[PDB]
Amino acid sequence: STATLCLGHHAVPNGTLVKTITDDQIEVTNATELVQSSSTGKICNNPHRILDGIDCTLIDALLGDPHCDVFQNETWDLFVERSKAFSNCYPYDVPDYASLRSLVASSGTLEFITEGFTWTGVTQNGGSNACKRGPGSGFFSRLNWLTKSGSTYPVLNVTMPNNDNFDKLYIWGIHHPSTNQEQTSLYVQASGRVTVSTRRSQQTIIPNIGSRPWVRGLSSRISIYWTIVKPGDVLVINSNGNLIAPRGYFKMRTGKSSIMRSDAPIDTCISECITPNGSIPNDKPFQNVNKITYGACPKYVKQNTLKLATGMRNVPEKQTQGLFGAIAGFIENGWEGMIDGWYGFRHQNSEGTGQAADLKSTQAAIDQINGKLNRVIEKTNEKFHQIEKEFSEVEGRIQDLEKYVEDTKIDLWSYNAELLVALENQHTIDLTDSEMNKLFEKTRRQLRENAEEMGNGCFKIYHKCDNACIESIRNGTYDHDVYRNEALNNRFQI
Amino acid sequence: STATLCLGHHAVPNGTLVKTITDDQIEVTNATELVQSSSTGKICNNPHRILDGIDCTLIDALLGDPHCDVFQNETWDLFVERSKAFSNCYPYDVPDYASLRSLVASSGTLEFITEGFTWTGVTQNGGSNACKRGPGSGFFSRLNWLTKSGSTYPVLNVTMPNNDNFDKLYIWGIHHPSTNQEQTSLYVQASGRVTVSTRRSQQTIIPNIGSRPWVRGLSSRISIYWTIVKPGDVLVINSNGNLIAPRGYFKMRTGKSSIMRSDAPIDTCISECITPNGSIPNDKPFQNVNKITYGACPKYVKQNTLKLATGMRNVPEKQTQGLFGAIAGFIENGWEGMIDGWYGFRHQNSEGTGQAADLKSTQAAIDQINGKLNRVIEKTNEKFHQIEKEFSEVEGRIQDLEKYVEDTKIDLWSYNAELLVALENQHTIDLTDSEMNKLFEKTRRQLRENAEEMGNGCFKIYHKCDNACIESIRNGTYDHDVYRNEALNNRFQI
Amino acid sequence: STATLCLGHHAVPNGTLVKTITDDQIEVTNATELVQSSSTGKICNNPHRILDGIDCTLIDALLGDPHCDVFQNETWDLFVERSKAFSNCYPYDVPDYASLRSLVASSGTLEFITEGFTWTGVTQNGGSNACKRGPGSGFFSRLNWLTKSGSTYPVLNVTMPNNDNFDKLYIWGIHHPSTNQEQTSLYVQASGRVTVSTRRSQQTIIPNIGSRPWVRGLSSRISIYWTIVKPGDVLVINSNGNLIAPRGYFKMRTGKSSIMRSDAPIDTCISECITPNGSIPNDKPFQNVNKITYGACPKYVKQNTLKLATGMRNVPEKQTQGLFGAIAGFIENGWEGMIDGWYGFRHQNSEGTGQAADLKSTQAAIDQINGKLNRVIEKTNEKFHQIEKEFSEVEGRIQDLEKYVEDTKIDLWSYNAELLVALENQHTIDLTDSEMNKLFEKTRRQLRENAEEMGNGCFKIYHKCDNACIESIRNGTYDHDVYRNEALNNRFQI
Ligand SMILES: *[C@@H]1O[C@H](CO)[C@@H](O[C@@H]2O[C@H](CO)[C@@H](O[C@@H]3O[C@H](CO)[C@@H](O)[C@H](O)[C@@H]3O)[C@H](O)[C@H]2NC(C)=O)[C@H](O)[C@H]1NC(C)=O
Ligand SMILES: *[C@@H]1O[C@H](CO)[C@@H](O[C@@H]2O[C@H](CO)[C@@H](O[C@@H]3O[C@H](CO)[C@@H](O)[C@H](O)[C@@H]3O)[C@H](O)[C@H]2NC(C)=O)[C@H](O)[C@H]1NC(C)=O
Ligand SMILES: *[C@@H]1O[C@H](CO)[C@@H](O[C@@H]2O[C@H](CO)[C@@H](O[C@@H]3O[C@H](CO)[C@@H](O)[C@H](O)[C@@H]3O)[C@H](O)[C@H]2NC(C)=O)[C@H](O)[C@H]1NC(C)=O
Ligand SMILES: *[C@@H]1O[C@H](CO)[C@@H](O[C@@H]2O[C@H](CO)[C@@H](O[C@@H]3O[C@H](CO)[C@@H](O)[C@H](O)[C@@H]3O)[C@H](O)[C@H]2NC(C)=O)[C@H](O)[C@H]1NC(C)=O
Ligand SMILES: *[C@@H]1O[C@H](CO)[C@@H](O[C@@H]2O[C@H](CO)[C@@H](O[C@@H]3O[C@H](CO)[C@@H](O)[C@H](O)[C@@H]3O)[C@H](O)[C@H]2NC(C)=O)[C@H](O)[C@H]1NC(C)=O
Ligand SMILES: *[C@@H]1O[C@H](CO)[C@@H](O[C@@H]2O[C@H](CO)[C@@H](O[C@@H]3O[C@H](CO)[C@@H](O)[C@H](O)[C@@H]3O)[C@H](O)[C@H]2NC(C)=O)[C@H](O)[C@H]1NC(C)=O
Ligand SMILES: *[C@@H]1O[C@H](CO)[C@@H](O[C@@H]2O[C@H](CO)[C@@H](O[C@H]3O[C@H](CO)[C@@H](O)[C@H](O)[C@@H]3O)[C@H](O)[C@H]2NC(C)=O)[C@H](O)[C@H]1NC(C)=O
Ligand SMILES: *[C@@H]1O[C@H](CO)[C@@H](O[C@@H]2O[C@H](CO)[C@@H](O[C@H]3O[C@H](CO)[C@@H](O)[C@H](O)[C@@H]3O)[C@H](O)[C@H]2NC(C)=O)[C@H](O)[C@H]1NC(C)=O
Ligand SMILES: *[C@@H]1O[C@H](CO)[C@@H](O[C@@H]2O[C@H](CO)[C@@H](O[C@H]3O[C@H](CO)[C@@H](O)[C@H](O)[C@@H]3O)[C@H](O)[C@H]2NC(C)=O)[C@H](O)[C@H]1NC(C)=O
Ligand SMILES: *[C@@H]1O[C@H](CO)[C@@H](O)[C@H](O)[C@H]1NC(C)=O
Ligand SMILES: *[C@@H]1O[C@H](CO)[C@@H](O)[C@H](O)[C@H]1NC(C)=O
Ligand SMILES: *[C@@H]1O[C@H](CO)[C@@H](O)[C@H](O)[C@H]1NC(C)=O
Ligand SMILES: *[C@H]1O[C@H](CO)[C@@H](O)[C@H](O)[C@H]1NC(C)=O
Ligand SMILES: *[C@H]1O[C@H](CO)[C@@H](O)[C@H](O)[C@H]1NC(C)=O
Ligand SMILES: *[C@H]1O[C@H](CO)[C@@H](O)[C@H](O)[C@H]1NC(C)=O
Repeated sequence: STATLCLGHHAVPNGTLVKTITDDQIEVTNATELVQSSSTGKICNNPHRILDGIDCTLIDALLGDPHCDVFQNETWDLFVERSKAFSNCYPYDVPDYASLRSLVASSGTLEFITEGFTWTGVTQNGGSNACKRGPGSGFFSRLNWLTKSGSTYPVLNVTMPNNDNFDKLYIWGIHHPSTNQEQTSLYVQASGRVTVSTRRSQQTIIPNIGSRPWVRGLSSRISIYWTIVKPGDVLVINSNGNLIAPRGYFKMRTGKSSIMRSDAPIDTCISECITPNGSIPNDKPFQNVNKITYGACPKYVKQNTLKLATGMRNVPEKQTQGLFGAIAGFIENGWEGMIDGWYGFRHQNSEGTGQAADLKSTQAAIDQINGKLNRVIEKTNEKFHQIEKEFSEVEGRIQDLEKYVEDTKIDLWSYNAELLVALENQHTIDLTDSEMNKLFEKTRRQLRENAEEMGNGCFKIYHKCDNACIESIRNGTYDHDVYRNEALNNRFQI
Repeated sequence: STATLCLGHHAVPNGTLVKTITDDQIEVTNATELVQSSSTGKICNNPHRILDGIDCTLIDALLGDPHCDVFQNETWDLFVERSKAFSNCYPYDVPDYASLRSLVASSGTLEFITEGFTWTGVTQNGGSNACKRGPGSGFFSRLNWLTKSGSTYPVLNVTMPNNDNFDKLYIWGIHHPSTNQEQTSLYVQASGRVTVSTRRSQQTIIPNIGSRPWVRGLSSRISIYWTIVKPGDVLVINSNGNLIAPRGYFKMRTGKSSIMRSDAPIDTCISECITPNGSIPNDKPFQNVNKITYGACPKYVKQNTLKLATGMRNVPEKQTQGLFGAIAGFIENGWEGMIDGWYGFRHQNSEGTGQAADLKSTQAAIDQINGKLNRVIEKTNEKFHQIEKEFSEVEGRIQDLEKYVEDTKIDLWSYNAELLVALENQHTIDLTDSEMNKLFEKTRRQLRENAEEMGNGCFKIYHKCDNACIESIRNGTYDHDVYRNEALNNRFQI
Repeated sequence: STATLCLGHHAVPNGTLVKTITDDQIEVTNATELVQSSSTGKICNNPHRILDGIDCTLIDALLGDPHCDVFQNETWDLFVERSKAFSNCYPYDVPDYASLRSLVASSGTLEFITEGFTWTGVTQNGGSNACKRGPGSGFFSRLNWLTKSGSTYPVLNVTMPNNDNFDKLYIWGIHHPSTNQEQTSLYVQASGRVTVSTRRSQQTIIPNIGSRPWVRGLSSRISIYWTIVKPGDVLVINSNGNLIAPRGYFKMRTGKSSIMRSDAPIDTCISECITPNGSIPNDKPFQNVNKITYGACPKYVKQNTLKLATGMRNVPEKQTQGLFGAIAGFIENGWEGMIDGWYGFRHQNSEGTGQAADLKSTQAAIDQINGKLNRVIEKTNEKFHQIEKEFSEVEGRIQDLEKYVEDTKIDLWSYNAELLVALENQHTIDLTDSEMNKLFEKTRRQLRENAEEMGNGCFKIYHKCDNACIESIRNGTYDHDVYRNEALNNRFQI
């Protein structure tokens, strides 16, 4: 007399839990991770030029420490400073080291151009055993130590014009004697002085005499300062003692260059994202590996996981199992048997019982889901030279702000990630339920007065509906007028 | 025997594409831009007091450079520093220039109050040809150059009590001789010294001697320093040479004042938002003109566009055209013919065929949409003195942080904008579909057992329904019992 | 012949207004506040160790001002600096005071360990009447004033090795004479000098002579500087005059410690969150009390209120009253009579009329709502030492950035709060309407061809349905085949 046609949605045996706007742990038939939590441990030397510092820091490579001149005129996309690095040359100090380290790092080059300063009344090339270069004493390859010639130290007053169309970064210094005795014996005057200026900037450092800790055989020091000279501008160096003169300039640039402190072994491979932990794939939108990055990278978040639903809910409402073949619809059950689709049909008629998935709805759900997927991982976000976020020394005010800006950022992005994943998951679940409900309605209208909703997601079709008939319903060509009469009779009184 | 009544929604010929949670390019019947991408090129001198610096910087106007004293006692809401600006006076330098430039800018005033310092043992008014004021040599109108009287320079020790109920900003300085010869001939002592203090703060600067680049006929310089004196507090100035004494104080304030570097021509007009590019209308929530702003402004984002749907989807599912007059509902088609509403009806009956839009639903959709519109552009956000985001010089650490804070902000707001627009557009589309579906249901219940859903968004009304009848359905007064019998007969067997 | 069964949802007399994606003021049956707007006015000394500074600042407690030595070796989780605090000891100044104040505050301890410096050629314990300790002159308990012995001041050159496995924070200083006369009479040399170094850092301060304002009977000052010495590292102090020597070191730590400027009375109570205004309950996600906080606290936002809907909409569409007992469903009216549930039924049949709420839907709505509630207030967010956000002095550049970072944050979180509340409220309203609509559908399917939707949210059940029958429908056991015939007859022609 009649037939049965249930509408349904697939379900899987082993599903996944995800967060939403109302349920923290709600099961879906699938999910993709959004937080990269692991690194390979090795820094890929492609596609960014990785200049491993090894035993050198950027500053030592800059200054010309004897064990670092292998980096002379080096360039890099990312300079990697090793923790084992050490300095073996004249014990010096760089006031505002961080800034110098930062500005050179970003320049991405130690391209030094010797200029030819004529120092009359002293004659260059001082050297120390602390900076043993080769067989005997040496000094920073880029700095020029000037002492006394004969028995005097004429007031040095030289200039160097920047006729070039680029910024010149002059690195110079001043010597801090251990004793007034050392001061005099080297620079004659009781107390020397150094003043490096351009038309717009000036700096006059006074050598301070005193006994520091013994480092590499000395109690005296060298303070490092720098001076950038713009095009047209000129550089004047005046001094009456203690001048650790520059030998030229370092050509300055701007680019994607930066510097990273890491102990990760550099390796031959490709990876756009670099963290001190090693390279990390930037396929996912967020990462929990490190907040220090370089290259196209996933945003750092505090979360070690954020699963994005890429499927509908699993076996409706949820939990375990039961029932059997009487044919039930999409109400409180999904079909673990439908692997050939997401949504579909199951009929029980004259010819028996079977199932056929509806690719239309299956595709739409799948499509919309890939639509949000691409959107969620469509961005890249390249970040190169940024701020430091780990610090060796207590500094106070500037560090607190540097630490506060990042935490502030990290927290804002974690929330962004948490909310996005929830909104997206809520949407995906509604979107999938919607596709299902849509199919049921589409079939509901096709059947007209020839069938009744059995409340279980199935329609009781009040007329002989063999497989060919069941098919027509599935492929939208079901002509209801054809069976209207029989159904109207079977329905309204048997 | 019967009649037909379809439910529908309008559609337009030329529609717009917008982003959503699943589709990046989905067409709607309308959209409003959210990102202001263009500026007029001129800065409106209303409603903010625009003080054009012209050939002056704030610092030169402060100090009293001869070509800037036209700004004496000036006030402003926004000081606009021109790129052509130049200094024509004593070659000086302001350590922490930026801060002085910032703190004066925010004070918004150069209201100078001469105090009457008695300098015994020297006698004021030094002047230089580099600072040619009028016919002969001059000097910063606000600074007082003190040299030597007779043949000595008594240790200057004066004080100035802040009995006023406001902060006094004292701008003073120190002279840096080119040669010890110049030092002595001006201040007698081999080396002078300057110390400006209050009960809580102190600063002792030592004049450093040396040859700088020749600027305006000199190799010597003047360093500028400042001292703010709180109420009750007092200012003591001690020196034994090189003192470029202050002439009084600048009254300090707090307000909405700031300073902007721009080359935009100032123009007579009204506009709350100012960018270096020129004023921009702040009617939209975001802007892509510049991250440097002043006044009620749209938040800066990296996006040059963000369209906000202000209409439903266009001609259902989408693309091109076809079919004709057989009367179809809101299913896969919208009505380009319904310009008198958003939703409505179309019937085919005894008297012929026609259309009538339903203002109820039309208004609701329109209302909700304007509701979100107002919300989206209800805020103002006035921001006045902020941080600098463009820098002429390489500085390192502080610049990296200043650059990092803004990028961090800019990226967070771009995401905010991107997500908001998507959520809003997803909502608007659901909201509109909902209004439509609601109408169909309302009509569905009105018709009771007298009609059947033809699956195309139309109802086949199984009874004679002339236009007057069609009207009653449209205006909720359709009494179904009246035609129940005829419909029940026509339906359940003809 | 028939019966009536309406589906409905409760409503309350006095409801609340909340924001959503389309309506700013839409009424719901309930809402929970999200913004903590009030503080008790007292700081709870539990669970954070509150060290009230009273008349002392951290720096004075550090240095050893006579009226502060009650804080010797103090520890704290939060040091509270009182506005009444004052200094009564040698008039000094701390260059970069803020940083010292910050780094000690975070250390959370003033655990001083005297080291035993041998000062040969001078002999310690200088004292002043400005720092009257007890009966006569005294000095900072942690600083050691060294003058001249006999008639000379030997070049002090001592060292102190950090053999300890922790950072040592040495606080030292230099004396600034009022007159060269005072300089000589105390330190012999025309001009002394101080240089404190470690193997990696150095600082050489030169005593600057001059007359400052008279403070506590003096015109001379003491500048404070500090030096942190790492493990293995060593500290060398060299000087030829003006050395205000340290007496040992302060053991350095890292932790949750911080410092807060407040005038709130400390009180015995428990509260994780501290604001200068006094403790505040951190049960709510956001707070509008102050942007300065310590402990697990609600995020600061500019909003003084953000209500989170914790109930469905009130009496449908909205406004006032009317109608009566004819029995209407959930369409444009809610039932103020249903206090025993959120959703439910009302029937009119043979036995009369009554109401019975449906706990199934009632529970689901309630559940989902508590689900989002917990999520909304599931986080804690502990923040300890952060940046300062209120400043006593004009500083410029660093303050602008510090001010800009916070405003930037505050604005981003206000938006986050505004959007979250709207999304959540939109969700809650849909979620509740959905539960209602779901119930109606569930009943719709149960009734099959035995009833018709009266369009008012009620079903006209075309068959004798006494209370026992009405019950079966309510508890899902309604067998429709039983009354199918009678209904089919009553329906399709009476
Ligand atoms: C379960 O969830 C995961 C994640 O959504 C699904 O895996 C993803 O499946 C898609 C399509 O099968 C894969 O797309 C591939 O893209 C590359 C792009 O270069 C292309 O070369 C391949 O031909 C293919 O189109 C995708 O890579 C894969 N993984 C991820 C992380 O997205 C999986 O299919 C889901 N479904 C089930 C039933 O488990
Ligand atoms: C220290 O070094 C400078 C140069 O490095 C010595 O020379 C002076 O340098 C400036 C440029 O830096 C010259 O300026 C020019 O002056 C002429 C004067 O006729 C003017 O026409 C040009 O437009 C330009 O301004 C200056 O002439 C030059 N020579 C002298 C004698 O000053 C400087 O003399 C050295 N020593 C001292 C104590 O300054
Ligand atoms: C297409 O989309 C645009 C943007 O939503 C619509 O334009 C907007 O239409 C409204 C109402 O017609 C305009 O409102 C006006 O507001 C001012 C406020 O001072 C008032 O004086 C006017 O009387 C009017 O109420 C609004 O200005 C206008 N533009 C924008 C940017 O919102 C347009 O109506 C949409 N509809 C169609 C069919 O194109
Ligand atoms: C340099 O200038 C100061 C004033 O600008 C010279 O005078 C001394 O200044 C202070 C106030 O700045 C006076 O303080 C007062 O002292 C009296 C002593 O009876 C006391 O009763 C008041 O409560 C207040 O503290 C101080 O008296 C005043 N006069 C002298 C002779 O010191 C200062 O003398 C100048 N030169 C030097 C080398 O300080
Ligand atoms: C109206 O809205 C408010 C806010 O949602 C509702 O008040 C809240 O009601 C719940 C359940 O009655 C209370 O839960 C309590 O939690 C504590 C946790 O320690 C537990 O000890 C209690 O036994 C109980 O489970 C909750 O505290 C209370 N307040 C808040 C701020 O959530 C109220 O019930 C809503 N309903 C109506 C009809 O007014
Ligand atoms: C100022 O103080 C230092 C110590 O505080 C005086 O002594 C010198 O201090 C350094 C360590 O700080 C000693 O270094 C050691 O040198 C020996 C040399 O045989 C070497 O084998 C060790 O490995 C270590 O490097 C140094 O010997 C020590 N003694 C002397 C005589 O220099 C310093 O002399 C004082 N005065 C001056 C002007 O430096
Ligand atoms: C990426 O590098 C991070 C450090 O730069 C690392 O963080 C820290 O890693 C150490 C271990 O390498 C953790 O401490 C270790 O020791 C304690 C005591 O045994 C254990 O409880 C820890 O689990 C661990 O073994 C730090 O707690 C850890 N945390 C932080 C905030 O630095 C990251 O874990 C690295 N991430 C990846 C994905 O490689
Ligand atoms: C507002 O002012 C911005 C600068 O303060 C401006 O940005 C920069 O504008 C220049 C052109 O004025 C662009 O460079 C030009 O030259 C290259 C090579 O010919 C062209 O490819 C560019 O299209 C352009 O002609 C900079 O690339 C541009 N970008 C940035 C980040 O500064 C804004 O464009 C101005 N915005 C508005 C709305 O006026
Ligand atoms: C927490 O402490 C805040 C200050 O640290 C406080 O803010 C400021 O509070 C004062 C009053 O204590 C307000 O000014 C007063 O005076 C004017 C003129 O009579 C009135 O218009 C004000 O209403 C008030 O009486 C400041 O305007 C106020 N605002 C700000 C931004 O500082 C907070 O109000 C305190 N909050 C709580 C919850 O205790
Ligand atoms: C199903 O879920 C997980 C995923 O593998 C697993 O722990 C569980 O054991 C699976 N079920 C069975 C029966 O293995
Ligand atoms: C419709 O869409 C755009 C908007 O004007 C335009 O490019 C297109 O040509 C329009 N269609 C026709 C036929 O002009
Ligand atoms: C209902 O709403 C508020 C909440 O108490 C109140 O202002 C109003 O007066 C209440 N209605 C009556 C009749 O009291
Ligand atoms: C390095 O670069 C400079 C300038 O390009 C060049 O003159 C010099 O010879 C090079 N030296 C080395 C070691 O590469
Ligand atoms: C400027 O302001 C001061 C103080 O208000 C006043 O005494 C002085 O005369 C004014 N001078 C000019 C040029 O405006
Ligand atoms: C303070 O702490 C130090 C080191 O722990 C200890 O030697 C000293 O005696 C203590 N003094 C006081 C006043 O607590």
